[PDB]
Amino acid sequence: FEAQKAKANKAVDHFVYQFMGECYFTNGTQRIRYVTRYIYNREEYVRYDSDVGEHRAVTELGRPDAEYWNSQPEILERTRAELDTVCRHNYEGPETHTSLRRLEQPNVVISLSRTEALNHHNTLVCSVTDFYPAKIKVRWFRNGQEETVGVSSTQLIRNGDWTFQVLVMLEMTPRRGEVYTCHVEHPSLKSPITVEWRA
Amino acid sequence: AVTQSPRNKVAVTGGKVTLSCNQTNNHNNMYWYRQDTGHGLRLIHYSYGAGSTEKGDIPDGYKASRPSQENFSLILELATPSQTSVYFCASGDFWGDTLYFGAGTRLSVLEDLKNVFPPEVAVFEPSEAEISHTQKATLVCLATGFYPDHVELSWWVNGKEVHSGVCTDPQPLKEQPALNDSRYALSSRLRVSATFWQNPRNHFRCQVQFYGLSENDEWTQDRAKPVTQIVSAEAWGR
Amino acid sequence: QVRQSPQSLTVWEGETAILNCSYENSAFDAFPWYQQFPGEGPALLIAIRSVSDKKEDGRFTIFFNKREKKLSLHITDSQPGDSATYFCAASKGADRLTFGKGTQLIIQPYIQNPDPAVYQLRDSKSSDKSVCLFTDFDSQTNVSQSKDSDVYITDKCVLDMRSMDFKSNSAVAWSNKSDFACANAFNNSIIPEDTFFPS
Amino acid sequence: IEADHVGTYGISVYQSPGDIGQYTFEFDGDELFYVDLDKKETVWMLPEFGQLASFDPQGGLQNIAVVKHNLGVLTKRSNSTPATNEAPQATVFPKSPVLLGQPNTLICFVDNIFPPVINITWLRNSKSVADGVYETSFFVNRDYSFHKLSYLTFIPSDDDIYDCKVEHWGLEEPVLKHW
Repeated sequence: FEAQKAKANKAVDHFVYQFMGECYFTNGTQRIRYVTRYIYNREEYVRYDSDVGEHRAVTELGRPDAEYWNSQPEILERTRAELDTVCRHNYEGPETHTSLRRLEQPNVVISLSRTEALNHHNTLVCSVTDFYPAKIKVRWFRNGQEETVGVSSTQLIRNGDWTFQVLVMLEMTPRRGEVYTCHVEHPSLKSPITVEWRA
Repeated sequence: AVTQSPRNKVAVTGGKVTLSCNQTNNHNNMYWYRQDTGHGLRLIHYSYGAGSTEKGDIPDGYKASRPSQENFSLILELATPSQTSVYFCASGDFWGDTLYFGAGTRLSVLEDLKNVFPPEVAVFEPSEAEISHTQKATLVCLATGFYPDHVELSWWVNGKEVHSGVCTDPQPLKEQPALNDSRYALSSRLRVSATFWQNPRNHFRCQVQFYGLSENDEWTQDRAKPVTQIVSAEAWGR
Repeated sequence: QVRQSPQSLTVWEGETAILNCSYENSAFDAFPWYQQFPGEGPALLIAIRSVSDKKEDGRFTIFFNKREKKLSLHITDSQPGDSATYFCAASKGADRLTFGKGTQLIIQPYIQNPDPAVYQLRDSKSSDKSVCLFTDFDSQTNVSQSKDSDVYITDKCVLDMRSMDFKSNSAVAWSNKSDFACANAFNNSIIPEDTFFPS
Repeated sequence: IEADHVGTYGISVYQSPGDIGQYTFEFDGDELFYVDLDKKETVWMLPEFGQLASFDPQGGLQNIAVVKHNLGVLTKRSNSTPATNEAPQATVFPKSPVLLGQPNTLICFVDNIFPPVINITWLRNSKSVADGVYETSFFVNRDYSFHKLSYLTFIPSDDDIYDCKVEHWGLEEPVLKHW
């Protein structure tokens, strides 16, 4: 499946320029919104927005381009069609068969932060790692009851390589007998994950 | 506008040929094609702006160069026979629906250069029979024994170029079709009324433009150096 | 790869010329046709995007067919000056074009008053040298090359004496044998028996 | 701004002086690929995506030309207003949980990069380590600054204190983030 790109229009007659086309999908492709943005030194000066239907100046720099691009039917029609030829095409194709089908499973390991001593305070970490995609539920239990006091998780940590990571700490005191279980739920899992640590 | 130079070149093998293209349209992209019977229009190199080039489908043998938005050159470092062709420049806008082509450059890359001959031209006078049966009078021009096939044949009546009543052969023919260096012949018709052919104040001239050796090439040979020249033949009304 | 057929095509004046084209890559979406007259560069003529099944400009229309990946240029009521070479290109997401091999098109004039005849012309300068002229035949009758060397025959060719409503085909044959004559010069080709042989 | 998925096709970036360019595709935060402007091929971050999808790199190379033009035009049109340099911020963290003697990967997340010219290097006990360094490309932020991650593969031990050296015009002296 081949991917198409948004086509930068040509400007009319250290410094940083950036141009991007962005595709905003809601409920698959039942709602698609399309924005292209032209940025010069962290300031966006023109913009196509499919809700609006035509390039509009965001700043004073942007009037020349917007008024002209809108005047050429070959230019304007090219940009409007990018909602179908870039956004919808891509999602129905490339994305549907790659990222949208990606399911990488959580690696769940429990750890005690300081050597065990019954009737003494320690902290248990449940490292949940190498997963995709991001929607993940991670809860702690002592003996079957959800423990919410003394629990702290990291925010979702984006690894940068199409995997995510989250670390959930529990504060506790191991009594003799008790069972602590990390309870993980993730779309790549048939049934949830429970990992136990016998005190 | 898109203007190529040269429009016609004759080079020897191992020789350096540089075709260049200029461009008045402020177009950003430029392209270089070649035309050949049996292959069509084949993209050699191309470019999106000064200082950048991109390989086309048949970039082997050719080196491109775009030193300017306006100008895009195609460089043939070691010219080989298989590069004998018609070369086309084009230009267009970023993502452009439309290409704008130049006129073309006929390039012959030869093996020996001694194979070059200018055309011999004759003009054959209307038969009396054609005249007294159709009231029309047909003149025939023969351009013969020339090589390469770089000619432009045009008719001139009393010193003004004509196109009405003129028909020239689509392409030249090989006199000895068994040779790959074979010399060519081409022919053309100009038809007028007998009322006009009988009037002896009227002259009819057949002109052939021949693009041949550069005026500064090495010619060590017996016959006169076969340069670019106008060869004509004339007929007087009777 | 883009493929057109036939390599060369011959149609009577006034008939509709159909020029076929078809393409491999289904990712293509833009299909401009270029028209090349002899001695000139090709020039955009008419074009279609793949969201559409038909584009009609003047006497030229393109019929498109995405499912069969086949493409078609119709020229109605063809005129003699429509004769040229016609290229089919294809574009994908507005990147560079890929042209086909090109189709040659010749438009044969209808012949009101066909009066085939073979005339012999002497040279203006050196009376010793001679040429035969087959002229005034019907565009239907086909002229073949000589079945030998030392005898040359050209292809048919239409001259328009526009000062009168007068069109005409004609071919030239000449030699250098001393035993070459006009009566058998076109005995190789097809010749209407009402052909006039003067002298 | 509000959706389920956000694909950003055709992000192009161009800078002056020096003529620097980056062309990439992202989806839901992650880089699908970048076009190598020198080797003129599409480099997919996940190989297994490349075997199932593709992208004509000329699409990138053309876009970069357009931008290069637009930057040039826009520089003049604003009386050459230059970029305010920002101070960037490093964050080191392991990719896996640390187990002594088992090979892992250290990740340096560098954010608020602007302009996207940045030297990011790794120290181990204050000496240059480059064992299996992979740098990602500049990712875009909603405020048009950039982030970028380095990677260092290492074997964890006790006798190793790792640093993350980051150099940039917005920093008087180079900032080190310890781990």
